[PDB]
Amino acid sequence: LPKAEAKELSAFVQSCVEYKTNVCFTDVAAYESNQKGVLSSGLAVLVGTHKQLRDPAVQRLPFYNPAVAEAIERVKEGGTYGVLVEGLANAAGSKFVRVVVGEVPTKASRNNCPARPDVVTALVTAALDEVKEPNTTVDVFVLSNAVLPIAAAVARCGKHNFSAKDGAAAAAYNSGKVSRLQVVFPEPPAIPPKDLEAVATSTQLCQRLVDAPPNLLTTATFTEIAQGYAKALGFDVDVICGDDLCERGYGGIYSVGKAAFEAPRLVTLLYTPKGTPVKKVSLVGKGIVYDCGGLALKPADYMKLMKHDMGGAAAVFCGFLTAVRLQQPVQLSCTLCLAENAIKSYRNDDIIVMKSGKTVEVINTDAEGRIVLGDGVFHATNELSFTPDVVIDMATLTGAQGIATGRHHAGLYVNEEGAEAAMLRAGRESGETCFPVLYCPEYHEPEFKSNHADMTNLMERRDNAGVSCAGYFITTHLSPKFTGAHIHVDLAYPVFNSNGATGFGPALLTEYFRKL
Amino acid sequence: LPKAEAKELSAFVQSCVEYKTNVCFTDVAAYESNQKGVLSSGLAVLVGTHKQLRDPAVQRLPFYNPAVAEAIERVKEGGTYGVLVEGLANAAGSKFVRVVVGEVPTKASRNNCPARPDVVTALVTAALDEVKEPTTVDVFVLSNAVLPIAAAVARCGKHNFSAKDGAAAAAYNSGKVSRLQVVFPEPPAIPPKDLEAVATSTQLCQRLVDAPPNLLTTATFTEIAQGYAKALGFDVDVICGDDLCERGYGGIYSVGKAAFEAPRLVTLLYTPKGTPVKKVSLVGKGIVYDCGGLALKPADYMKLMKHDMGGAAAVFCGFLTAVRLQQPVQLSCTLCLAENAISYRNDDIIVMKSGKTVEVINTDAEGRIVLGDGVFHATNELSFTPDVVIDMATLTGAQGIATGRHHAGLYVNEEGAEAAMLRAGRESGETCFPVLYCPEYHEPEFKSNHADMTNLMERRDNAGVSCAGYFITTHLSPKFTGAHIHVDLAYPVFNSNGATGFGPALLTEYFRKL
Amino acid sequence: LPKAEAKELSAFVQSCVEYKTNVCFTDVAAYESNQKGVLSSGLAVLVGTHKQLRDPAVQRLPFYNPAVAEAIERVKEGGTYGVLVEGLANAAGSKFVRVVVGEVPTKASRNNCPARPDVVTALVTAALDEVKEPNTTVDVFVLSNAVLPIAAAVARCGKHNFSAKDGAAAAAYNSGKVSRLQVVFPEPPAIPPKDLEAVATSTQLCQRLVDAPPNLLTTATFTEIAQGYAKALGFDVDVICGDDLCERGYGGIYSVGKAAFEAPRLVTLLYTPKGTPVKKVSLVGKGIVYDCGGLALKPADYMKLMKHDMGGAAAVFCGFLTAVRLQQPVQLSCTLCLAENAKSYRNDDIIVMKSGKTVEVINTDAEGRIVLGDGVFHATNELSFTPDVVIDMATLTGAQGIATGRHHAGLYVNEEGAEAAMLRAGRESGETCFPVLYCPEYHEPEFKSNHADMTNLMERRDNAGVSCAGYFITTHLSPKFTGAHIHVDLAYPVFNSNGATGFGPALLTEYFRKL
Amino acid sequence: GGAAAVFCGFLTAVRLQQPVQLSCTLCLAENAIKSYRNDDIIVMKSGKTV
Ligand SMILES: [Mn+2]
Ligand SMILES: [Mn+2]
Ligand SMILES: [Mn+2]
Ligand SMILES: [Mn+2]
Ligand SMILES: [Mn+2]
Ligand code: NA
Ligand code: NA
Repeated sequence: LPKAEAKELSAFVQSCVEYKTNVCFTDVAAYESNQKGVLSSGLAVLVGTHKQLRDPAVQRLPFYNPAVAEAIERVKEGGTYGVLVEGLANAAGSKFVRVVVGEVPTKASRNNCPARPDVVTALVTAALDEVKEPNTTVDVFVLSNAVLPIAAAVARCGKHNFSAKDGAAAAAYNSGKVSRLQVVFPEPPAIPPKDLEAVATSTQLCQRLVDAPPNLLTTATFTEIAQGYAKALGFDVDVICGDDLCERGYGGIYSVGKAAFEAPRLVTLLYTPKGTPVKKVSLVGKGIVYDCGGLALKPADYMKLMKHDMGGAAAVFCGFLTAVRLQQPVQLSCTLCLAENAIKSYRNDDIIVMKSGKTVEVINTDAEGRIVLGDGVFHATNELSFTPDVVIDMATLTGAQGIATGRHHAGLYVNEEGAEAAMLRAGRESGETCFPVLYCPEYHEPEFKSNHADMTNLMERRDNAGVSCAGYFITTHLSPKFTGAHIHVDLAYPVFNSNGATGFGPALLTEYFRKL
Repeated sequence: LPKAEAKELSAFVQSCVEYKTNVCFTDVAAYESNQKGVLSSGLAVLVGTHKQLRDPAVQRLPFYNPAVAEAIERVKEGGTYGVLVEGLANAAGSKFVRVVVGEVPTKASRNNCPARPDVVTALVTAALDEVKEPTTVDVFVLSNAVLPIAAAVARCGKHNFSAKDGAAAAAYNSGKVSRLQVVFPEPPAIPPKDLEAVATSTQLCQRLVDAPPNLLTTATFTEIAQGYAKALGFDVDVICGDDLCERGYGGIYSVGKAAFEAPRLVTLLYTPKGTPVKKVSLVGKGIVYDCGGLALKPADYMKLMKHDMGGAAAVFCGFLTAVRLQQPVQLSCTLCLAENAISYRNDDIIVMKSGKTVEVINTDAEGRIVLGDGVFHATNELSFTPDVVIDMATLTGAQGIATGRHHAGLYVNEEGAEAAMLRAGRESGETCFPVLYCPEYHEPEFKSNHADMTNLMERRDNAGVSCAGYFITTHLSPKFTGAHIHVDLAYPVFNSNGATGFGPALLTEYFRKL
Repeated sequence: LPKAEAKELSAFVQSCVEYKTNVCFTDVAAYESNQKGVLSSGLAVLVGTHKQLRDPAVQRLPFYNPAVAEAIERVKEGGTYGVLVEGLANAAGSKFVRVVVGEVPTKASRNNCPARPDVVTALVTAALDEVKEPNTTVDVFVLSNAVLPIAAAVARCGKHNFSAKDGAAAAAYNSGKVSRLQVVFPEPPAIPPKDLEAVATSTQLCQRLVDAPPNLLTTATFTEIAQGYAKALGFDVDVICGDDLCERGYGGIYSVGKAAFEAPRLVTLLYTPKGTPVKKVSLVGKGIVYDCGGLALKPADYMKLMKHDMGGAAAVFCGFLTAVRLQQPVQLSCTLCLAENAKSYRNDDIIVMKSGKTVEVINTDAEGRIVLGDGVFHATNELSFTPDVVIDMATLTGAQGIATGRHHAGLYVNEEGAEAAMLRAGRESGETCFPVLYCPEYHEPEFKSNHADMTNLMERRDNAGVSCAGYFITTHLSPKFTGAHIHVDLAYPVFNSNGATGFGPALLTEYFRKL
Repeated sequence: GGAAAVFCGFLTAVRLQQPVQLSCTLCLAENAIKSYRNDDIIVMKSGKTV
């Protein structure tokens, strides 16, 4: 590459490797003792349910006055209402302090998170529009004690840490428009503040990785980022790259990424805790650049979904980091299936020899993301120093996921009922919600029928459980060594919203591991 | 209107009202006692799993010989293998007796019926190709799952509805359909007469859905409903034409006001003897020439339009089975019947019976509009208030993408009622799978500038099956606070050979466990 | 026609005929002397530019305090910033009064209104979201003196008077969510408050007509509404209806509307002022129900645009009403081309237009310009006078949005003088326009037909789409007519995300004022 | 085009008095008014169903 590009990519790698969260955590009493009632800046936020906002505990808060009381009355459900308070002592020394009240709904269905962190994100995002200075800290008083989903929700909200606006490209694409946020819980949090910072950091790193454009986050830079963390946090990293993938039988990931300027890479990270592990889990993530397609939606729609194609790789990677930082008692592998699908007719009707030994007929070159997951899955369940009890693969795979489970619920295709319930619980507890997709291999297998290969890479009929079939394809490349629960997570839509990446995935994994 | 057309419709109405099944049920012991070794015809079918076929009880069957044993060893999983038995005694007097062996798979997921009735149907269909004189064919099933097998055999082979080879003159009744005698290993847990009733309702549903829209119209459906009401002795209420407008049913009225035949809200009522175990209301979509959406291409919806009566046919035949078996459930069945015929009505704001207003941003999606009126009717205008409201419809193309060709999508507000219906699907073979229930996220998709709601979700890729179901739930009566079960059966209602008769058996099995 | 629908339609007709604006107008000095520092309710709005908000006069306003001064400092350009004032006197008896400051940008191009009423509407729309009770009066303090565009802008904003939400259907689709608005100018207004009320009423009446669905605003009901205003305001009405259109030679409008349940109608309204008219002007409006189509956009796009296809007829109708109410010195006719169109049917038909020229119908979707052909000939050949200017307004093409955008109506006009006049009317009224290419030499060949005088649609869509649609209409002008013809394509400016904008009437009003 | 060609060919045979016994059947109908009559089964004059 040119010297200017190489310098830029190195700077971007460093910004991801050294990324630290803007969010910190505390509780009302500690805040009272540490900050002596003085607000951090000229902006404060109060978020809670209709009931919680009227609790007497609110009246004892430092910023409370009759004006704030009226704001609580005038605010709409799922909306904000801002009021000024003159002569309220703050660190910035502002003559006024803006207090914004946000009402969270209590309505929540049996498939959602009761604390409704989706609305908490929206409320705080709206409130941060009234931020004055870029160097200030905003106190976010939350009236809920669900520390994990709120930690993720606040990490998710506001201006994104990734930005190319207003000369931020000269500062390694670190946004200067992000405000520091201090979340203040009522009670001391059940999960320690430092652990919550780690969760918040992973949500925002995941967001950065998915927001980053494909000319910054490439197969090479992602690999370098993974290697950077391995050195810093002290975990093992293994990289099977380029022609070595072909030599060693990884025909799927090789075939998909062989046309690119940068070689395809199967990067596997290993974490083994001190003492006896509670479970042995393997993570596999789809991280294919310029790769998004299918038959369920129009071609123009898949170009919009291509924007967030690293969502799977980012989710498993950041979930892995949190496990290492929290020192969770789980033996963990994380395999990043990284390739750049460069240069429609090319590779069409190719027959590839997968690492599993099974042959795949490429009937559609747009659907070359489940192929790399096939190699990733076999590698995890066959080629590692341990055999996992559970395999979790995450990928922004199908447009059918949106039609099936929607914008907020990732699709779960899983072989065992118990594993499904566990992950569903983790979604409701974390706020990164999921919903099951049809598991029935008898009806999925015939859709991949091939005249000359063992299978095709795409279902014949699009209207026959679209999410499920993509999941099934991946399961056919599981190793016979594996006898445990396979969880396929299709997160094509939950990985983003109108403002960009959401950092969906890592907190779901963190909560899943806590209950193992 | 013409005499020739009017006479044809009357003959078709009689064929559906007087429909009798071609299937009967018995067991191996009762079979040997009544027939004493003589087979009913020159064709016999043996269907079972790999283990079941090698059971010692198989070699003690009338038709068994060394050739049949070789069939059991040569047959492939999910395939058939035929052999002749020379000089075998049979009532038809055939020189040979063809024995077709079919192997059923044992593999079945936690969302599928363990007996795999889908393959049973496929096996028996392939075996009936070698029929000589379309004669009663003996089908020996090695499974004891009587209810799903009853439905499985009822839907297999040649369909009773036909317009081939001069069948139009004989009220579209097929002469190619062979009689079938299913022989279970042991005496069935459900009476043979009850199994026959389930088979009949499956085939009547098949007949109604197979029937083209120029035979099964809004008028002929109601006449068929009135026929069974007179025969079986149950009440029937019909709100027809402009009476729907005056009485506030703007949804179903607006949809069918353009048609030659008027729209009809046909409510049937069945109350059993004594205390009913539950009060259940059925609501079915029966709109003629009405199929559309945004998830699939326009050409795809034209193919799905052929089976638009599936929702109405499913609830109607399930109601009939409950009356014939005398199931202890207070039952109502509202048929939302209309013909969407003749840009028209685009951006119309109609006042629904619930009082809520609907902006028609898409005229193709008007199936959920009539269901809204039917749902409010069942939950507000009946003499009783139901505990469970079940609506069934061939509603969305998104259903196929979500749950597939074999599983009806379930959008239901209570977890208990969902698990019940899912169990009913696995027990009966007419399988289902749940679709996301989350009204918080479905409501914003129907936002409207001038009306209370639109009739179609703004974004196509945000739980399409769920949203279409949510719309219907907004028109539930405030009086109702029980379980609502929306069943999207757009795809399971048909296959390559036509209608499946999906729905009735699922309801029956659901009613049996209440 | 069932009795339920008949009663519904009659109730809707009355609601349009008897419509009264929620807005009234006054000024600071008059407001003080009549209300004495007691606000009308618990919400007040302050809308002005950065400079205007920092004018010394702002400190002297009744609601001003250091919290409001801070709101002026923190608010963003084009945004709002709300603050509570405790114990401020107000007639609603609210313990706190909410003051919402909104900043209007000064940036305005040579083709836009300097007052930026587009933002004013948005600011006041945002401010009204924080309303507690709907049955109150909100004081709206504007720091601008451009009274006409502000009047139209404020009439435009907030909840629409038409609604079918929450039982509004039982009250003739009159919204119960609309708040009364008292606009308070700095100086006494150059245009009388009652005249501004009339302009506001027309904007909102136009909004109601376009918002109204096609099952309520039909060809019969619009006609009944026009008749109702004729009786009340005292102007003449002529209605050529049904088979009479065919017999009298109006083959265009007849062919388009003959298939429908309700018959097509050519409604013409005449207004003659007292004394010498400054100009004789004829208005023509497209009001075709279920009719929207073309080749420039996808079929799905035209279905969305179809919701506002009464915008042309509504614009001219309400522009006519304002002329009658303000008694503007302009002899005025207003021809409403009304019909219901309800793809293969009538394709390749050759219809004999009222002008005598034959039209081949190559595309059945584009028959809005056909009804305008008859309307334009009627106005220029069949009336008791001969107009000096002919103005036709229609939501005609999707190309209009591609050409001139969502905020500027496309102008196709033969004389540069009448073009410049209408452009000035747009910039002054705020209902902006922009010229589309006038060049008949290059538009004529696109309508070449084998057997008719012309086709109804251009052969090549990428050859000035807005212009060619306008050219088609000019071919059916009477040979008697030798004046200026102004074709206004307002396909997009007639609506926004919230619904109808009521675009059109205020442009006509301001156009007449400078004749 | 089809009905016109057959009709005008007939007229030429009648005017020229060509030595061919000729019948001319014009299948005339106005197709109004896409979903309408979709999946209908019709009994043709031949007795076969379509
Ligand atoms: Mn969203
Ligand atoms: Mn969004
Ligand atoms: Mn199938
Ligand atoms: Mn099939
Ligand atoms: Mn806009
Ligand atoms: Na300050
Ligand atoms: Na009761």
